[PDB]
Amino acid sequence: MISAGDFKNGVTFELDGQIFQVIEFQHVKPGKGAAFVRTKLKNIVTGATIEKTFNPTDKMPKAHIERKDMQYLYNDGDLYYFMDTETFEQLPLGKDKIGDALKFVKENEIVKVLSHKGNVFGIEPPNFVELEVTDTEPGFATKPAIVETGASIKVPLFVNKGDIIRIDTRTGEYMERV
Amino acid sequence: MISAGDFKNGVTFELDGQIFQVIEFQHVKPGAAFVRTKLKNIVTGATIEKTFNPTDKMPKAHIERKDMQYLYNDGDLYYFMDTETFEQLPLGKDKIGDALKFVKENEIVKVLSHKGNVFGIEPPNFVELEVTDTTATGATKPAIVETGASIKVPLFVNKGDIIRIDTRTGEYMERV
Repeated sequence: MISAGDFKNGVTFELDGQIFQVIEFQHVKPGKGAAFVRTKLKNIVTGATIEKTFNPTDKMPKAHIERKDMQYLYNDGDLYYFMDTETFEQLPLGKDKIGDALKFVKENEIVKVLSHKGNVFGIEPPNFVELEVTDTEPGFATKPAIVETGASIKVPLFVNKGDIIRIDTRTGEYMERV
Repeated sequence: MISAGDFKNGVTFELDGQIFQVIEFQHVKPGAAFVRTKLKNIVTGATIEKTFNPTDKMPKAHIERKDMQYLYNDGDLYYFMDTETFEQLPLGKDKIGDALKFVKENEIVKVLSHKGNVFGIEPPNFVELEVTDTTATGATKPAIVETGASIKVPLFVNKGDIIRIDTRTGEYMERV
């Protein structure tokens, strides 16, 4: 069971004999009257996109998803390549299924590839990663930095080039050094 | 020094007063072993084929990178300045590409050269630019910054706000 008030981009649930994925949403708390969660959903089975509005307290059943560990290889433009670690078959996935999920994930890291009825719709990276800062203005309040994957991130002023930092892949945020 | 037998894609070396990047290669053993290459001339942009003895050694390339101030664009030329000597350098659009997309006048960039020929510009990784011009389920709106570049911003961002931008991705990071 999951509430509309606890939605995150990418979560999946059962509705109208259907499995949907949250593409985007606004949780609105108006000054007068009731709160509501206004959503854009992807039908996982048919691939259709719909808009729906929920009461934040509405609960729905979490979908039954298969999560397979696969080796993330590399990204070349709009496609991301993964390898099955038992059959060694490779699988390309398009940007639409990836989003920003691999921004902070190094080449060759194990990620979970999510499927419903053999139908692959997205991925789940590790919750946390540790990456080296490869460029930032030296310092001793935040500043921008580049990390080893090439991605940018805000860090405290005392994190400098050469330092290893822990990052939350869900938010894209700095946690701490080391 | 790099040995031709160790060439792989993306290696860069000096040869005949040029700098080359390896874009294709084959190592061959028949008589005499050879390496077939396709090389991109980093300065001129020409792509050539060359064959080497795997024993051949060449200097690894190092591009010269010089901080200069970007001044202004007068039609087809872009003027840059040495911040210590005040000497200026006019460059054509051919050399600039999209490098100045997020670079406002008087900002410092890196000018890339080899043995005197300038072939490119690198902007800073991050810039601060003013917003000059600016939904049911999403949380961004289109905006234009002072350089003319388009960028998606949060709904609270207004004309006149200064925003931090990743120049590689063209993405908004935060206000200020």
